[PDB]
Amino acid sequence: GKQCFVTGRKASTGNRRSHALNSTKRRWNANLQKVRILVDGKPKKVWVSARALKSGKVTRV
Amino acid sequence: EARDILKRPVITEKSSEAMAEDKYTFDVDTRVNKTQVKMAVEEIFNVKVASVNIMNYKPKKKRMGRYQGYTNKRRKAIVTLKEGSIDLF
Amino acid sequence: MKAKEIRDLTTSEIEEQIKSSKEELFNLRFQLATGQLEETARIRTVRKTIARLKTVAREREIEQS
Amino acid sequence: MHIKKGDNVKVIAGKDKGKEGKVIATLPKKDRVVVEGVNIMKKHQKPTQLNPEGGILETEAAIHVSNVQLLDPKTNEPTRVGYKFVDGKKVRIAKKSGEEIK
RNA sequence: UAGAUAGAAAAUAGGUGCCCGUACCGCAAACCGACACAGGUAGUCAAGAUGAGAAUUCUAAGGUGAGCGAGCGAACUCUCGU
RNA sequence: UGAGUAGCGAAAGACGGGUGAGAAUCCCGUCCACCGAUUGACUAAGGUUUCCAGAGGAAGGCUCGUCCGCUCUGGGUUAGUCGGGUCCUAAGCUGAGGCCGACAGGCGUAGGCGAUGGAUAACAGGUUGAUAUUCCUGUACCACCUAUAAUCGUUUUAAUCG
RNA sequence: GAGCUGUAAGUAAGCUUUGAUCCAGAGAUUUCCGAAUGGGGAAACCCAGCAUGAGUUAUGUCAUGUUAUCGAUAUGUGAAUACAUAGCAUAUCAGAAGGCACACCCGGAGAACUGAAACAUCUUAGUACCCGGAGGAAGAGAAAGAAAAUUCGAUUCCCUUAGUAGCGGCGAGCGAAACGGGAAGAGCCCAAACCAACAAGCUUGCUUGUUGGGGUUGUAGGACACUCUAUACGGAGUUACAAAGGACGACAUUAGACGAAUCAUCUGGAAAGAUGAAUCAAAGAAGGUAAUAAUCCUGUAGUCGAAAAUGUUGUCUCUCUUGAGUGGAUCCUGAGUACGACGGAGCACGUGAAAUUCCGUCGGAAUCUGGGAGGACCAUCUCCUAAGGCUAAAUACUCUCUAGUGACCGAUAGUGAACCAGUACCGUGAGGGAAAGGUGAAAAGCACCCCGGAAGGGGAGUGAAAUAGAACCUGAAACCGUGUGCU
Ligand SMILES: [Mg+2]
Ligand SMILES: [Mg+2]
Ligand SMILES: [Mg+2]
Ligand SMILES: [Mg+2]
Ligand SMILES: [Mg+2]
Ligand SMILES: [Mg+2]
Ligand SMILES: [Mg+2]
Ligand SMILES: [Mg+2]
Ligand SMILES: [Mg+2]
Ligand SMILES: [Mg+2]
Ligand SMILES: [Mg+2]
Ligand SMILES: [Mg+2]
Ligand SMILES: [Mg+2]
Ligand SMILES: [Mg+2]
Ligand SMILES: [Mg+2]
Ligand SMILES: [Mg+2]
Ligand SMILES: [Mg+2]
Ligand SMILES: [Mg+2]
Ligand SMILES: [Mg+2]
Ligand SMILES: [Mg+2]
Ligand SMILES: [Mg+2]
Ligand SMILES: [Mg+2]
Ligand SMILES: [Mg+2]
Ligand SMILES: [Mg+2]
Ligand SMILES: [Mg+2]
Ligand SMILES: [Mg+2]
Repeated sequence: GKQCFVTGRKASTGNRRSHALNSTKRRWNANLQKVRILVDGKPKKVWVSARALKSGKVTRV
Repeated sequence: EARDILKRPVITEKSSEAMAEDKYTFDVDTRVNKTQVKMAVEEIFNVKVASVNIMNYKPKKKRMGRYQGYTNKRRKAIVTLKEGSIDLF
Repeated sequence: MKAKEIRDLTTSEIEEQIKSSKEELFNLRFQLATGQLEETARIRTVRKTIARLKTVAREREIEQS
Repeated sequence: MHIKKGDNVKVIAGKDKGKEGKVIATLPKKDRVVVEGVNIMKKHQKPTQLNPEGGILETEAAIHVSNVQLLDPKTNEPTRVGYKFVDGKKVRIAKKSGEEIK
């Protein structure tokens, strides 16, 4: 139950493929980084994707 | 609730013997405590109760034809009277 | 006692009748237990009257509310 | 059932065909009626039974309602029954004469 | 002790004290083994003679005669004595 | 069919007297035999009325059956003190928030639950066909309540609760 | 509208024309467990607090109400730590929970046996299973569409296009779509520019945040400027497009009512059959009645009926609401988005020349002289206008109700179950899971006698029949007996 707080970016399922095209299930995880940001006007440490943090869109306090 | 507490009198050989000793047997509501029974007897029959002895009887298997079932669970109370008497009949 | 007669009775009168009816029923049950009751139909007659008495009482309380 | 207790009905079917009698009893659930002197049965009765006397007992047995027809009052002929509402009350009417059966 | 508050009671007298279980089997014909089944089932008590002894043999207290029998007394098989 | 064959599941019975339509098999009696660290007496599990009395003999009972743990009818289990609860906690279980995890959910803190252990006040005799430290008789104990109380105290308190 | 107290007989006591029983609408009561919610617990039990009341001299005892968690909204207190933020306490809430229809829908996660005559790509299959969320349907939906005509104009569904075009260890196999023909149809609201008000930063510059207005697009639309039109005249509506109500009527559903017309004889236990003579039909559906009945009964065709509740629907009421042009200066028209790289997935399309579309990671536009698409890509042309939402119908399915239907079963069939069956029985449990219908028209169910302890039988009687006597219609065969002609 881990997702980006701001965007809801989350892990997705797909395949890991060999050269022989053998298929095994794998996951792609979001680059979630625990950061202190204001939630409900109060600082809170939350998991946020690096993409969301990029361009200083999310303020860290 | 006194009328609700005491369902009926018990008439049997053992019960009759107890009646000679001023002990009266009544089938009672399955959920009632002995204190409730004592107060109920005192209100209904206007007698003084020395003591109440109580016991539970399990449901008993009974068969009619091909149909198998149980009798009702019973709570039986024996009431010793310090004063007065109860005329069951 | 039919509901019409019960309706004529005051709330207190119904309450008194409920007490009186319950005592009568209790007596009948003890009589049946001792094998002294032949008129067994009386038991049911008393029961239905008590049910009627309670119904009229409830109807009044709902009307008040 | 159109036929009622105390009615005088001809027996139109069975061994007692052509016999007329009063309806002693009606059994609605069974759709059967008892008619006097009709469908007599000889029943073996034990003297050992509560009745002190015992032996074969002859009594009327129930007959199906379809086997009996009401007799017209005027002509005394078996008739089908009809109902007409008079003064807000439904009345049994003989089809043959149009008279009120009862 | 921190706290709490005018009352505390040696005695005496009187009174109050609920629910559940309680039958019966339980080294067994009633439990676990499809059986009124030579198997299995924790703990307690456990006399006398003998003896180191809860062994051994015979008895006590108490319980039991075992849910097919009657004959005959071959082979053979089993258990046993010489 | 095999076939009236194999089997009828560890063992000591005998006779007399009853009962009955019927008796090796039921009841009673005498004698005999068997166990006796036990085939005896309790008791926890477990079972769940199988317990007692009267009645019955279809089926069940490895035969029989008048008999039965079977069938029918009606009965029988009594607690302030015994075991458990209204006390305690172990392993374990659960678990507000909390931590973690595609979902479902996992983990875990405080706190709970949980005897196989700790605490905890009644004994002897008598009594029924069937219950007894439960009923009764006698003699007790424990907790609480009400009243009257020798005495003691009477607001930094010195009686008292803690 | 006369009987009635279920199956279920019987006995007893009763009830009912002063309208029982019974049937339909509405209401009352509705123990305990169970999400189970005061706490606990081995479901259906045990143990409490608080408030009020009953009882007691008082204690014990009892009754009623209330007391879970989480969320939301308030209110009050408030740590480390100044401020105040945890936190904590209280109040309120038809807030949530849990169940199910073994169906249909959308989504998460996702096999294998199998096929490929082996097998790994591939296939089985995004199937089964599991999990979440539903709804009465869901999903989809008003073109950054399909195309290439004299274009069309949301979506969904059916036919067809086609086993085509394609995909594919180019193996096994997988497999479209546009067009055309039909069902059904409906369109809308925001974001932004800009204006007004309020608040903060106090240039008290005018920049922010909130509210209201305005505005909604490709024929580019809108702001903006200007000119007409209008204060609900009209128009629209609770199915989107804003959102609650009221009155009256109609229809329907949930009990019912009336409803045509046959007699005689023969056989027989009995007539509905046979025979003869009639009758009705908006009714000759069907079932029952002592054998096969349009006319005996229950019905059928047709016609009528609702105190009450519910549903549908119409008309008022109610509510809401201006609608069009011209202009090209300026402004606005959805950004960590589109898009790209890498790694996956989805597209009939297996990475391929791979468009179109999604996810993770990283990088990362333009702005109407803009942007997207037409299967790599570029140019030209053409068609659209993404990165915000809503939206009925046509479509799917059936636990259920009402009315029906079958060249469907007829007791080893048909449901596992015609019957007290998810029972008996089996298993620690999940779970597995039977057998078993028929007296007669009517119970008239064998009075009585005889043998026997009983069972059972022989008579007698009932009945058309007992060779219909109780798992009692018929009664085959295996199999078991008794007697007998020949041997
Ligand atoms: Mg005992
Ligand atoms: Mg051992
Ligand atoms: Mg042989
Ligand atoms: Mg031999
Ligand atoms: Mg032998
Ligand atoms: Mg033996
Ligand atoms: Mg020894
Ligand atoms: Mg016995
Ligand atoms: Mg025998
Ligand atoms: Mg845990
Ligand atoms: Mg939690
Ligand atoms: Mg213990
Ligand atoms: Mg005993
Ligand atoms: Mg509870
Ligand atoms: Mg293969
Ligand atoms: Mg193969
Ligand atoms: Mg939808
Ligand atoms: Mg609306
Ligand atoms: Mg008719
Ligand atoms: Mg005729
Ligand atoms: Mg790629
Ligand atoms: Mg092209
Ligand atoms: Mg057939
Ligand atoms: Mg058959
Ligand atoms: Mg079947
Ligand atoms: Mg079957």
